[PDB]
Amino acid sequence: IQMTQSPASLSASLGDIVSIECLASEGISNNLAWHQQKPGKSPQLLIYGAHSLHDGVPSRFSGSGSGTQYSLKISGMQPEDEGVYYCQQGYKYPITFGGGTKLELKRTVASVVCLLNNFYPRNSQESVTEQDSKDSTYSLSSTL
Amino acid sequence: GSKDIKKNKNVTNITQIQPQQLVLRLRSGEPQTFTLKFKRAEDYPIDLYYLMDLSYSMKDDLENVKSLGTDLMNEMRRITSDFRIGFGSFVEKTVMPYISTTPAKLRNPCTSEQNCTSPFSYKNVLSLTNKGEVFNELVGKQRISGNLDSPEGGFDAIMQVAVCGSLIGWRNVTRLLVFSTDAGFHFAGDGKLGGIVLPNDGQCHLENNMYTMSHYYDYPSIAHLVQKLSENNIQTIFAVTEEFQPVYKELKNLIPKSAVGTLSANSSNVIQLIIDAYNSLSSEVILENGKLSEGVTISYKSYCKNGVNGTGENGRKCSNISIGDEVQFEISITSNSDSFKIRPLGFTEEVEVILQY
Amino acid sequence: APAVLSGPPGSFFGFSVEFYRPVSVLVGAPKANTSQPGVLQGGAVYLCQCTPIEFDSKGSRLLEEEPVEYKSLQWFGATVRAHGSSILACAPLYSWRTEKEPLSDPVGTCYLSTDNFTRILEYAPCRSDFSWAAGQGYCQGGFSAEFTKTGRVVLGGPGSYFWQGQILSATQEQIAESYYPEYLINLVQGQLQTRQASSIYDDSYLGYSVAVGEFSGDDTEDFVAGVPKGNLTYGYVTILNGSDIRSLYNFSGEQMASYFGYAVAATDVNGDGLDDLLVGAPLLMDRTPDGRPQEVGRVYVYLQHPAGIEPTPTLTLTGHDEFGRFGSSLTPLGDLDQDGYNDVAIGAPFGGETQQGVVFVFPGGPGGLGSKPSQVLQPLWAASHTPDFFGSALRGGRDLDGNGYPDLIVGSFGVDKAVVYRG
Amino acid sequence: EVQLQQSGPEVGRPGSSVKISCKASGYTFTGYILSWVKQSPGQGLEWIGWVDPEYGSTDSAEKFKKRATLTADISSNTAYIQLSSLTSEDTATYFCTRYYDGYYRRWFAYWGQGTLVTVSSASTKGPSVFPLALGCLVKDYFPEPVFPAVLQSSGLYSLSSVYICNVNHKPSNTKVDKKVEP
Repeated sequence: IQMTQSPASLSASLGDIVSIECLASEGISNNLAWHQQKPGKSPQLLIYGAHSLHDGVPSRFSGSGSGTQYSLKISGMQPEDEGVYYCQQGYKYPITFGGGTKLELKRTVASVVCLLNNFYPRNSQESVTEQDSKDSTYSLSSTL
Repeated sequence: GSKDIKKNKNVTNITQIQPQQLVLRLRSGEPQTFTLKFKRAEDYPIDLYYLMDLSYSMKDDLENVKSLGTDLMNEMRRITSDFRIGFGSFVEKTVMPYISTTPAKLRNPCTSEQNCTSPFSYKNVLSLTNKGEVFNELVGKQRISGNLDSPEGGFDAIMQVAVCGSLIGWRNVTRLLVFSTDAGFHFAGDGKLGGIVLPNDGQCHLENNMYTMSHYYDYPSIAHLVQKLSENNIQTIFAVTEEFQPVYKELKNLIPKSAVGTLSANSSNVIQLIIDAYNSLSSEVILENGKLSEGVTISYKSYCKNGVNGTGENGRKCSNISIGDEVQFEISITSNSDSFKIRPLGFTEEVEVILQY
Repeated sequence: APAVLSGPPGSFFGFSVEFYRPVSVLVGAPKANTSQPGVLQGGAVYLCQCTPIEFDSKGSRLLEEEPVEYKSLQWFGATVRAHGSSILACAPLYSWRTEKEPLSDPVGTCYLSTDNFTRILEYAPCRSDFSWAAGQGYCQGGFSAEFTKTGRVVLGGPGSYFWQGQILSATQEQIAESYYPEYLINLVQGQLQTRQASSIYDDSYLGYSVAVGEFSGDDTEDFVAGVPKGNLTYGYVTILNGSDIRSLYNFSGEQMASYFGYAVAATDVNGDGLDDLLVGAPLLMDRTPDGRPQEVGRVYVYLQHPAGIEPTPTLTLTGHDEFGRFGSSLTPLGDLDQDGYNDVAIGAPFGGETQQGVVFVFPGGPGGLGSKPSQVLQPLWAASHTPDFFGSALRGGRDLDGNGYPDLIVGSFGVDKAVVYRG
Repeated sequence: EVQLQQSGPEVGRPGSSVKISCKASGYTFTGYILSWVKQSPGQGLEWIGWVDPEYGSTDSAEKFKKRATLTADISSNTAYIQLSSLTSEDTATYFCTRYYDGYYRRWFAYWGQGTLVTVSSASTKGPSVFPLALGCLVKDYFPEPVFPAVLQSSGLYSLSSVYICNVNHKPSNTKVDKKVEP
């Protein structure tokens, strides 16, 4: 069982409904869950039993499907919805996961250290922090 | 006389049987019938124990049983919301003539080429847990063993699994015991050959998860096995091969709440066997008179789905009970101060009958 | 006035009984430590400073270092039979080390005494070239046995041919002529034994019990041998011709795993000059009217008619006791009440209110055996933790004191005692 | 509230063994299976295996059956994972996770704070903060933690930060307070 959950990554407008599918290699009999990965934090359970809602999760999240095909439907997004979403199976062993969907909400297109700010999209390799919950910008700093 | 129904909590849209209590009140010629509206409640918890033959004939069967805990749960998901699995092992009693007591062959009861663990009557490999992974791992760690005669000592293992409620880990749910063999079965009297004359007393003789009292106790009779399986709400699924299908098929006729099934040489269809057998069992309801006599006789008239109505032993049985299907049991205590227990076998959920007459 | 006797406790005494009238009860204690050097709990047969008669005084034989036959835990004396001046104390778990290869095969070894132990013949017919239970290796010759009226030795090894079972038969004369203890394998000539059947008859336990009686009018005693696990574990009881064993009849059982052949008998229950078959099923479960499946037991009686023996039991008398294992030890009693109508005894190991065990005795009648035991016999001692086992090994049908009526001897190895009863 | 308090970020050498703890609180430690879900920085979740405090049995994937010796201590409600024969390629975050009651509900409901072990052949090094004189730049420091830190070919961590900045160091205890100046 290998879950090639679709899509690899996506971006949608505020309040838009999106379905994320996790097709299993075999009928798992509603043995599918969903997790959300905030940056620098532990993943949190969202959907259990392929339909049910975990406690503390906003009701916009919903689970459906049976047999092999399942869907993670989000009834409108918010800045709080950013994260990497993994579908987890519980049919065989070892446990399998999805590739992870980067649910990054979109917005209007935007020694000495050179600072770069407000760009969208995008020897030594430089990392970029995740978008902030206030204005959703990306900044880069490179040392040269 | 009167039904005097009390504590009849209505069957859940968990009570599967209403009334859950009543006190009937008359004696000679009493036909007091109380309709037991039995509604098969969806998602009622199930505990399962897979007792497996570990003689050399099931060396290949054990490989298929290796990955069973996760699979059986994955399949009973659609029938219950809370399920557990445990495992036990049995080969044969650890004495002659069922094995050769030579120093060389006591370590390896099978041939020299076939490596085998020293014989053991029963070993509780795993106690009931909601973790099928522990089932799979502890089953894989089990090593094949062997004996000498074709029949195998599984009845002492069945009794040991039944009696040790706390150690095995039985809950107050429906209990299933998938007793898997490919050869015949030893029983009471088969122990006289080895000088094992005291029968299985029916107690918990499990020390360090090992039935070390093989040499002292005999295999139980089928009657005693029936008593211990029914009294502990355990529905046996005699998963046996086709060569002994005309054997265990007759065996199921005596053992209540059983459903025999056929497997391949490697028990490949054991999960489908369990599912179909439990579909037969759940769609069945053998109400028990519990134990009452000398002043009580219960006649039964079931009215199940599709309008089929049984009488007597047939009336004690229903068939084709779908999910949530309501059946009516014209349970007539004829009698001819005491509170006895009416139980659908395999169900801890109970109705209480008091014949105050 | 019941004569309550006792035996040596704590030695597995009481595992069998016998008769004597040349006066002697040969009771075996198969888990008794012996005086044989290097032998651990071989077992012995007792006729009792009280000492049993050493059937073979010398210890375990040695291979021509390692002994050539494991007398340790040989269970010697489990089944002891006697006819006249002959004793057939056998060791069902006598695992002799085959001189060819080291094997712990309980071939079973009977020490055939003659003329009051003046010569002890090591008669082990299952100890032959056939071993491993592929032949007579695990046969356990002497697990059950019997004697005809001519002194012919009849043995039943329920382990022969992969526990298919077989009936051995040779007289004293052939045993003596073929007797040569210098070789441990004595091929006795002219020995009538059941031929090896097909593998579909495996695990049938033929000879688990052994009885004798006339069933074909051939003037010779015809062998009855219980087969409690034959016929797809239903159990049958075959009858064999005395002059040559052959195959006279078969009689299938009427329930599964009831052990149709745990004990058998053969006696003129109908009193017409023709012996009749009786079988016991100690595992005969039977659902009560409450729907609760509880063993009560019944005994199948195949009456013999002049045209032959009907395949259906003319009567299957039933036990009422709860879990009594009724049908554990059948043995003819003869004319108990002096009406010319032979009776039969039967023992309940775990029956009775306090797990004592009633020995049920049925009256005679036109239909053969009765269905409700006219006389009820129970052990006299108080119950203890260990089971009474009163009726797990019994013999009877002869007279001991010559009082004019037949008696019976009960072997109760739960407390290692015995009781005799007279009319 | 079920919480899984793990040990601090461990440091191990290639070939040595590290013992990551998981002090499980808020639930019956023995009654629930405890699994380890390795998560490399920037990668997904890979199920290492599982421990069982009740009967002591452990089962891992084919990649962790011989390497990660999983174990649990019943008395202390703490589970350990022994990274026998470590490799510098396994510098990652190791989660101890609890199933959602188990049975078929094998969902990882609860996750620990994460033990970002840094398996490398470099000892603890002081944080070298050298700004232009707006923010404080941290270069050539070991180990994490104090823009996520990115490891370079020099073998030491380095991160950028954009009032006096106070870069802390729990292991090294080399507190540095550099005033943000042009």
